[PDB]
Amino acid sequence: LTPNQVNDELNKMQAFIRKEAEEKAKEIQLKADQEYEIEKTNIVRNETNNID
Amino acid sequence: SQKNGIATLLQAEKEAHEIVSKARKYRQDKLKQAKTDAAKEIDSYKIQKDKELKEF
Amino acid sequence: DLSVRSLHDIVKPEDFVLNSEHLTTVLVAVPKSLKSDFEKSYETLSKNVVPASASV
Repeated sequence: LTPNQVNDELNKMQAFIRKEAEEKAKEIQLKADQEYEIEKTNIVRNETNNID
Repeated sequence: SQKNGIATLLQAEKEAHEIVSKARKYRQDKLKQAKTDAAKEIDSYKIQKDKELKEF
Repeated sequence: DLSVRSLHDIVKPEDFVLNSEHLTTVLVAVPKSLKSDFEKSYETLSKNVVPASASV
């Protein structure tokens, strides 16, 4: 290999590793806000009918 | 350069895994939180209805 | 002969991985005539190859 081809892959691959890390954690915590609401509403509305 | 290129990219992945792991933690927190904030709405609604029975 | 052989008397975390989250290792048995051609071409054969990992 030559010195440029070795740096060319190193910059491109480590970009991707970061991009995939960001993409997976962001999607999981994006789903965390949604899921919080489903459950807080669900527990309330079922048990509010019981109160009524 | 075998042990520098592999070692550095793999360390990057060990960091990448740790961020994903924090967002999973975040998500577990939001489930516990959800049961908690629903509990605080029931028992305030409970006594509102008990107020208007006592008024009656 | 390389058509049923893969190393497993020895195992190192810088020659083999698959317990990462992003990284794997694939072993390529390349004919000895084709050997110099493998070192030149391997990086280019697919995207996002770990730089300087090809060794015998």
